[PDB]
Amino acid sequence: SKPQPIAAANWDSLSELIDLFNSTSINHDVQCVVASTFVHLAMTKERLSHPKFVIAAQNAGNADALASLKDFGVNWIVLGHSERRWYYGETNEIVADKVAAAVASGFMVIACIGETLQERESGRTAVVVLTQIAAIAKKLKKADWAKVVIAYEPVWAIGTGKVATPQQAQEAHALIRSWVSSKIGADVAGELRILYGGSVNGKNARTLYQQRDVNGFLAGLKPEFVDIIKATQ
Repeated sequence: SKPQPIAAANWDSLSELIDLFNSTSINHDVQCVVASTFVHLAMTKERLSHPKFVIAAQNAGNADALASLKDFGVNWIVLGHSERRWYYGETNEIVADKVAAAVASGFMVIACIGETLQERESGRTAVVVLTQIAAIAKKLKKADWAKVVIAYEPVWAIGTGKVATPQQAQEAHALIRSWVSSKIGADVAGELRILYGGSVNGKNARTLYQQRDVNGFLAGLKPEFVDIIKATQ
C-alpha cells in the first residue's frame, strides 16, 4: 500500500488562501505543506493554523540560515526545484549538498528532480533524473531517507506546450522508485513519497494520484490546492 501522501504547494491573495486552507476539513491522512519565500514566512506561520499543514522554507543552503529556520519552527524545506537548476545554476551536487545540510539540520526535505523538454525529447529522462537523485543519495545515509521526499518535476511540460499523462507521470515515478529500490533498498523505496510536481488541477490530480507510484503533489499555492489535497486518495 501507499505511504502517507503529501500535498505541497510552492510559492491571488495569500491571506485569503490561508483562510480557505484553515477552513478546509481534510478527512483523510495527508501531510499538507505550504512552502513560502522568506518574506511571507512569518505571516504564513502566524496565519496558517490547520494542523495537517506544515510550513516549508525553500532553497536555504546556509547552515546558519537552516538553523534559524528550525529555530523559527520551520521543519520542512523544498530544494532543487526546477528554476534553481535551470536558472540559478544549482548543480546536482549543490542540490545534493543542500539536501544533506537540511537533513543534518533536522529538516524534512522535499527534493525536486526532473528533466527538461530537450532531455525528455532526446530520450534522456532516465539518465538525467536518476543522475540527479544519485547525486542526492551520495550525500545521504540510508536512515536519512526517512526525512526525504522526492518531487518529480516534468520541467519539460512547463511553458513548452506539452502535457503530462498519468502514464508519463507513472513511468517517471516508477523509474525513480525502482532506482531507490535497487540502490538504496526496497524498504526505503516502499516508504518513499514521490510527488508529481508538474502543473496540476483538481481533475488531473485525482487521476494522477490513482497511479501506483504517485504519493501526492508539489503544486501551486492557489485556491485549487484544496482540490489537489482532496485528490490524494
